[PDB]
Amino acid sequence: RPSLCDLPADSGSGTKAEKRIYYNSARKQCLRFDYTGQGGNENNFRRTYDCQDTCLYT
Repeated sequence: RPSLCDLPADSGSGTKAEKRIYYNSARKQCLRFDYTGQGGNENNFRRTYDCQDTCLYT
């Protein structure tokens, strides 16, 4: 798996309230989180499809 898949969920440094998906390595699932729109990390996907393609099905 890419190393970004092991990064923690990170809501970022902004004040927006946006739906994103993160890979939860311990659960082997792409899960929902709230993102503030800036200052996150790479474990941050708009679609479940992209998180699964990148992190689950490697």
